[PDB]
Amino acid sequence: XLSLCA
Repeated sequence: XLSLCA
């Protein structure tokens, strides 16, 4: 996500 979906 915002962190992994980087």
